[PDB]
Amino acid sequence: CIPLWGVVSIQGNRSEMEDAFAVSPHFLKLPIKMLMGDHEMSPSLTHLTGHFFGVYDGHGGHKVADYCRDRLHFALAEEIERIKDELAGRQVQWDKVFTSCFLTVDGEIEGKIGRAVVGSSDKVLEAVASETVGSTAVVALVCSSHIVVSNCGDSRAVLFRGKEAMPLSVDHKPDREDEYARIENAGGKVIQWQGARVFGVLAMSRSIGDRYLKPYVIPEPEVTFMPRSREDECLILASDGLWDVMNNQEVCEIARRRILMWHKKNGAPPLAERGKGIDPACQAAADYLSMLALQKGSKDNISIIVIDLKAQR
Amino acid sequence: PTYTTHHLAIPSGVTQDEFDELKQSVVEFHTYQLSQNQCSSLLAQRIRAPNDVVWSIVRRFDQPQTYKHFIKSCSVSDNFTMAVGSTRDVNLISGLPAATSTERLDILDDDRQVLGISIIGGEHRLRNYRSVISVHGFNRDGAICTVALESYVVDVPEGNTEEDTRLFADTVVKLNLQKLVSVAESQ
Ligand SMILES: CC1=CC(=O)CC(C)(C)[C@@]1(O)/C=C/C(C)=C\C(=O)O
Ligand SMILES: [Cl-]
Ligand SMILES: [Cl-]
Ligand SMILES: [Cl-]
Ligand SMILES: [Cl-]
Ligand SMILES: [Cl-]
Ligand SMILES: [Cl-]
Ligand SMILES: [Mn+2]
Ligand SMILES: [Mn+2]
Ligand SMILES: [Mn+2]
Ligand SMILES: [Mn+2]
Repeated sequence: CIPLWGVVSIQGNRSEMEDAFAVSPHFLKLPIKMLMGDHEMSPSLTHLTGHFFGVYDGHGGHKVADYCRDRLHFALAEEIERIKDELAGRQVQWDKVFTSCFLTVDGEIEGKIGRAVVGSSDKVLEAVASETVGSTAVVALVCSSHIVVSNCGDSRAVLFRGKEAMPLSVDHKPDREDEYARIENAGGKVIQWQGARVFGVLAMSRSIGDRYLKPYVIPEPEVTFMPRSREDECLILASDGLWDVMNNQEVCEIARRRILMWHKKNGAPPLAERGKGIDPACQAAADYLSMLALQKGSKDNISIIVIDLKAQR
Repeated sequence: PTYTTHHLAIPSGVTQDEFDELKQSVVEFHTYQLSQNQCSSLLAQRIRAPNDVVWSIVRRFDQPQTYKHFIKSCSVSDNFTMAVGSTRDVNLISGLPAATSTERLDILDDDRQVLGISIIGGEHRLRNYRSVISVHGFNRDGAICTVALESYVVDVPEGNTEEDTRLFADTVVKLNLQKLVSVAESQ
């Protein structure tokens, strides 16, 4: 599994940059006992490398998104260290891991969880940003086995398989039927104030941070454990600065056509150097997707990670 | 000519014995003339700090960020004497149904510790918003606490109802009073 990705993250017409992203290739050594079950076929196969992608669309300030960029994947790695101590079910197992990981991060942002120190002493306990600051997070683990998506907010991950775009997450919007009921069963109110908004303020029902709207806006994520298929083309993570102006289906096809177009003109690149850094054809598609979003008129921050899932083209 | 009636109901967060005294300032300060398709509300917050340092924060018309939420930056107009008639340009943070706001300082009474501001422009759906904050000290067996009272009146925008507007406007004012607590008790 050689990771092929490209990224573009731009401020656009916004006065502040509050989108952030993180790519970490070869980050984790997922134990095979967490992906599939042995059958009749590789004794040497005991762990499997996972690559990390995350996009974080902050709101109210940048420090929560920046924190997610700098910390979320180490949080997740630690939670997978705790399950390496042992002591189907895999779907629920991943559900827990990412639920814990996002909850751990949310608490550190809020200042309710001590953050580790480098001098091996008392874990610093302090809020990372103000009360009104927050951030979406959509996160992808890709290994040769499976794709695992963990979503919290209205950033989105769309899988292009065959010819069908398949969103790997549902937007956490306040007018979504199940979220509307959940926010009232918590004592909160949703109103229509230039969009569905919790108490007329926040236009999303889930997030990282947003202390002042606990326990209405929660950091519990939707997690999807998806087996890979030979017909998978690409996986896209983005903030809504793209999706607000572009259809899931179209985004996914443009990405593919741009990757194909690149390989037609230049061929493949040296297999030795594939993997370390951005893939030119993935880069060229993220570059093309982002310029379309601007000229379609997106006035938001726009952040796109394009991931090519084909071994060969 | 109709008028707000907030003196008739003890607002959340105050004792009956405190309202006996507060009921007087409500009719004095927090009472508005009501135009059609408008609405109003009155909010109150007990602060464990002396009513002089509370007022000392509240009166800083040029540093609203200090005791209020949702402010990214606020700028006045160079030559500033903090006199009635002044104005301030606010930029809000992201993710709000608002982006800017022009505010004019209408009441500034250091003798009675009452602050009044009218919002006169910007990009947001609270047209004709006027607010009053009055600070009221108390003493109970040598324990000096402060009760702050904030009211507002605002036009109800097209599309929404009175209770949406109260629910949104109230939510922000409570939040802002809750921060003023934390800031005053910290000094
Ligand atoms: C945070 C915010 C959002 C809006 O939509 C309206 C406005 C921009 C005026 C405001 O600054 C509101 C300020 C309020 C309610 C009170 C105050 O300042 O005493
Ligand atoms: Cl902006
Ligand atoms: Cl910030
Ligand atoms: Cl678990
Ligand atoms: Cl609604
Ligand atoms: Cl195209
Ligand atoms: Cl090309
Ligand atoms: Mn944002
Ligand atoms: Mn939270
Ligand atoms: Mn949007
Ligand atoms: Mn956005």
